[PDB]
Amino acid sequence: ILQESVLNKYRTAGQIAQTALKYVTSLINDSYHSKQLTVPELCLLTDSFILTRLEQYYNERGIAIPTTIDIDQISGGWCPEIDDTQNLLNWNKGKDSTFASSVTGTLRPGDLVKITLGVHIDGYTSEVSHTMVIYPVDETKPILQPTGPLLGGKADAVAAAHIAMETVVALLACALTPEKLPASGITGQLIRTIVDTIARSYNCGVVPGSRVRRIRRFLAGQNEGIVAEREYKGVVWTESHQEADLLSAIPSDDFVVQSGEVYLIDLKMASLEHCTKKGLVTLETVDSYTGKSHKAGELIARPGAYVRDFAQTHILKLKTSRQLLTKIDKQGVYPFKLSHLSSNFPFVHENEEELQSLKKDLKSFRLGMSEISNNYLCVESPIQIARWVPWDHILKATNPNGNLSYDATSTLTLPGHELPLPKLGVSAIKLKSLMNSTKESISLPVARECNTIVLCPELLRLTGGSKTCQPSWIHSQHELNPQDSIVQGIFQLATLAKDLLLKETQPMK
Amino acid sequence: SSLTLVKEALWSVIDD
Amino acid sequence: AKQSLDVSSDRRKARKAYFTAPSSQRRVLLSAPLSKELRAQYGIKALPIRRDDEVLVVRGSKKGQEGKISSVYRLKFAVQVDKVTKEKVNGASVPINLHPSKLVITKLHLDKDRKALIQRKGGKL
Repeated sequence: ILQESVLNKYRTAGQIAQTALKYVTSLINDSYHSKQLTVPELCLLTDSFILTRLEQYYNERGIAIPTTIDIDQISGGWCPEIDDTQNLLNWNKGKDSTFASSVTGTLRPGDLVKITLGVHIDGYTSEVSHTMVIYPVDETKPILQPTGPLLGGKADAVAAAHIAMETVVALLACALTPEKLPASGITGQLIRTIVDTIARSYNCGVVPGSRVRRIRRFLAGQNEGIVAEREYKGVVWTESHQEADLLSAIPSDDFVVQSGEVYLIDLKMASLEHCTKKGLVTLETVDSYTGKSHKAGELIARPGAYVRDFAQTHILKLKTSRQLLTKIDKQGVYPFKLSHLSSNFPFVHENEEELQSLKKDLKSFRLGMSEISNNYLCVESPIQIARWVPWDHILKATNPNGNLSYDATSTLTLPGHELPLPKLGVSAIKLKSLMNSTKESISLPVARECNTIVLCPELLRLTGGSKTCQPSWIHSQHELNPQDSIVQGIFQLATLAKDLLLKETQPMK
Repeated sequence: SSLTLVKEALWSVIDD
Repeated sequence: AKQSLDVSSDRRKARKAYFTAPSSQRRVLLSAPLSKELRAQYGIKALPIRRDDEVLVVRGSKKGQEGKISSVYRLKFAVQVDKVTKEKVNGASVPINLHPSKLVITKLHLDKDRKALIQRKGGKL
């Protein structure tokens, strides 16, 4: 229940995330836009910062989400270590120019950087993310605001992200008042309707992983793909909903939002300026195996985050593995890196010798994690790229057994027994086969926006704000079709929010 | 023959 | 009738040759006739089938259907066309295995070797 103890913990967990977001957005402008840090160097510095901040205030407390920096195709999972930088090169050495940013660590111009992170205190957690964008510099200008706005489909994506974010914020604010809503009381039906029509206006589809949901203590949705739950009220937009919208558990009907509750928003929009046609938007995993295929568009990598399934137990033969398991289970149920578990990781002072100390510890931790993973104690949080499939291949396909195809050597089970589209009787395995079975291997760029809110009378928005996620000014088109019900409602909502009360937590200096 | 009908309707929607 | 010593009228030898024919000979065995329009167009009665050829059925229960070939299963002595499938109630579709002697071609997939084959067999193109 929303006690003072609960909500001030939420606040002090949130604004740490806010100031760390400011730190990263600081550093990236320092590095690229200003007169050069790589992705994995940003990540552990951000986590060091967050823990150094956490120490001052406050027993279970730490990083829910390790800071993830997706670039231009990846829906989620990219957050590598310093161990893996040469490995990424000598794996992707023969591939082509795409994914050069994520491979090398140096970011390019026009590169759509989706940052995300989160922090938790006693199970009360706050996630946040922001799609920012790189654009080259002005040199003749004195102040050098960097030159050019964005124009294309990525601009579409950013616009849809921000607009969907503000609209759902306002909707969940009107959840307090059964009034101050255009009748054009609140339901996942309405939420999915307004966000889908925004996506359709901007020609940017919703990604399967996106959601809006309730939160409770220790139960946020940090994983959302591995661990299960019976009591989960919230909305998702996956391939089943895509096919249903083309036609015409997570129940959406018996769901009306109430006072005194904490919610997570997480929206992912994949742009369509090419593609030519109607088609599906699904996800494909990234493995470390160069040898499964010959094509150059594929990315080869190793995920850094893990999560451990405390239900299972197995004595290890290996001292290093058992010590690392001690270090793990003394942490919590949230995902983690190997760098988080170490002796010198927060970097009270920072030099090269401490990074070297961390690297040696990492060399031991990978050996421990080998045995901890060969037994099914810990699993990887997968790296997922958005990939497009036209309906032509799917409808012309041949699936000799539908609703019965497992994938049988997928290790997690829950991404195995999925059945994304029950109609047409195709499963994830045959969908992967069809996605690969075509020279229309079109991968989409994606934009991401994540916030945490709580309903008391005001909407207390524990993340976001204008300091945080002010958008990179851009130049998009398809800017919001008027002459419909829902668009009138959305504009009335945006005007009426200026009076509804939205409190917003500021970052820490 | 439900797959027949749903594929017919889906062809109808994607062709236009 | 037979007027050569090279060749045999032996059922056993002929059946053995058919059933142990390699793929290079199964290509020419699995030949399809052309429609009257394509016959007037080119000046040729038949061709060996291939993958991207549009085709029409004229015999069997799946008659009057047509589509482009999705596979040529030389091992099974058949071809797999799309839009001809036995749909099970769950959602599974299996292709019907057709023989190209029944099929008739309506449109071809033309490249240099196929053009040369037609010019060789006496096609005005």
